Amino acid sequence: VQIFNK
Amino acid sequence: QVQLQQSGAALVRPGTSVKVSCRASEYAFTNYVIEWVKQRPGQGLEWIGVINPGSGGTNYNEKFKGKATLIADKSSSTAYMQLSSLTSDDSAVYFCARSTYYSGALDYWGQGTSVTVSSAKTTAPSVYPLAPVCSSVTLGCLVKGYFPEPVTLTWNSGSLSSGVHTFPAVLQSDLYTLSSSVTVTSSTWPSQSITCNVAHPASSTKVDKKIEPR
Amino acid sequence: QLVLTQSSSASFSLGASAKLTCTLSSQHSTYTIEWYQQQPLKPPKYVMELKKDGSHSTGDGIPDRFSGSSSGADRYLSISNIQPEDEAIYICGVGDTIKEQFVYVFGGGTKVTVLGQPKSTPTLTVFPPSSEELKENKATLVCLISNFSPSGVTVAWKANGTPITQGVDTSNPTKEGNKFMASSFLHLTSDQWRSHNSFTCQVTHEGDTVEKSLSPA
Ligand SMILES: [Cl-]
Ligand SMILES: [Cl-]
Ligand SMILES: [Cl-]
Ligand SMILES: [N+]
Ligand SMILES: [N+]
Repeated sequence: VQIFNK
Repeated sequence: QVQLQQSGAALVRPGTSVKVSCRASEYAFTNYVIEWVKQRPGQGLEWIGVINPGSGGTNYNEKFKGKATLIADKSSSTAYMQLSSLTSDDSAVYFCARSTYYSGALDYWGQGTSVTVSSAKTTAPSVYPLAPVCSSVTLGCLVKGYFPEPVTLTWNSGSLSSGVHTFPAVLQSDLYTLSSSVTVTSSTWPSQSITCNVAHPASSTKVDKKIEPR
Repeated sequence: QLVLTQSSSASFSLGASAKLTCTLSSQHSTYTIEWYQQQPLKPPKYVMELKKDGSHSTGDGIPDRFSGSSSGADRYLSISNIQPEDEAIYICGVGDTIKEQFVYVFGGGTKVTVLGQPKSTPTLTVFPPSSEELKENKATLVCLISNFSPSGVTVAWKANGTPITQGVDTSNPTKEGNKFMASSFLHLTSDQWRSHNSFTCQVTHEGDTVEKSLSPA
């Protein structure tokens, strides 16, 4: 899965 | 209204460090992340890193660990990037851009900060007035031998804006040369003082050259 | 790891349909990418978010001619009427969090050249050395080149019919509106300047040649 966690 | 205002052009000597600044306007700084990108030499972009302004959380491109240092200060809504031990490779346009904490989109970008890395002699331009050559007349301005970029050229300090064309600078042996032209009516000049104004921030100089008839 | 792949250059007859390819590393075939538009001395522009279902979500300022589709590991930017203004570098971006670390990766960019466009031929503005510069026994001749498209030019200088290579500095084109501008300077001594009957700025653009000359008299 793609994760955007900033 | 959403605006990212970046610091001005900076001349960094090799082996030194530079601080570039990105100030946010018309949005809540802590609600978004600030990301930094380098303009590649021929075409393309190179991601440097991101700062989470509320947490101080930084991620970097592997290549910029130990080179870049991202900081953000909630008070003044401003983000800063420090680049260290700079070489000519670090000479480039660096951009700040805004993104959500949930998506990859860099939706609003800054104007860019142009960094020049060189040991070259800071030199203030020599400005020459160019009279018409041989109802209307094209006057000109020569800006010879200046380092670094940028300069700012206006005519009558921005008062004479109509019919101005300021052409790209040439580079030769760490000295830049540039010219500008302006077409005015026979009734404006030589009856009125027309000046080519050249401000060079790195030399703290400003020269106003009156174009004078032959 | 996460790698976006594009061809460097693509050309499209003005008015035709353009389809640009940004292929994703096979391990990440389901990822959501962004399109960006890079034009000269301007900050990069956000174009769209493009998901795997072909769903697109274009940014402010973007015309309908811009569309988006997906075909597996291939993300596509479609421009229906390729206009002169669409001429730009198109770059795709992708984000992922490996471990707890956020990365963003750009592709190499696709420089799009719109073909079949009608040309604009340069007009020339030449300046002799100032009296002031001549007093230092130096003479800069100035050639200002306006209103050309495409960008590509070659500048030469002549001293009475004979080429001169030394002291010639020529700029790169830059964009002013829909066309381009450039500059060439010829660096002489005040003697060389006074000792010839003419000097000539010669610009060559798309098969055409433009020349404006100066005399010390
Ligand atoms: Cl610093
Ligand atoms: Cl005159
Ligand atoms: Cl392509
Ligand atoms: N004016
Ligand atoms: N200045």
